Amino acid sequence: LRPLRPLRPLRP
Amino acid sequence: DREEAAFLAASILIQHAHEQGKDDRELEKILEIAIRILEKNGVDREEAAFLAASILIQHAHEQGKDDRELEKILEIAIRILEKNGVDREEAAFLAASILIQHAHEQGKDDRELEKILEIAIRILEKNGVDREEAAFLAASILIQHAHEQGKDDRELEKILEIAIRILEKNGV
Repeated sequence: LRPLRPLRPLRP
Repeated sequence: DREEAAFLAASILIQHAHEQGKDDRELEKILEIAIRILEKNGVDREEAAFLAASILIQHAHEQGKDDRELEKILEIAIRILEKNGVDREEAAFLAASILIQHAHEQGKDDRELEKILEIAIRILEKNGVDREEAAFLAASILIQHAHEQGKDDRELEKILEIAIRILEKNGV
């Protein structure tokens, strides 16, 4: 189980 | 802010290049230049490559591209992550993670989410990991992201059932 960094939402 | 300013500039450039429909060579040159500007503004090299890849994959998913051109985009992202010192297995893992996290955040229905999962499994398998491990990685990414978004028990069961279908379709 590898921890995963939070996704960054894409600009409009 | 410096970091976010560079990120927005890179995003504009990558998305506009993709919208133009230019080939993968010109696209790779655009990604190189985006990573160079991110790196010039104090972002770690690996982190800059990661951000470029996420921008590319997220735009390509938003445009609703077919599975073949989408997996080509994924191969491009993996190649860039490789070129910036990321292990190929870790590179494919990151790209698949980007794709699947964006798909879950979009609220995409289950029939299409399973196709997205199968695509991530295809690229992980093509890199050189077993289908069982690749499906387990996909399921892991999906479950972790769903649990981190604070989803309710109902959506959690739906996610777990989707992941279990994936696993018993690809080696269990």
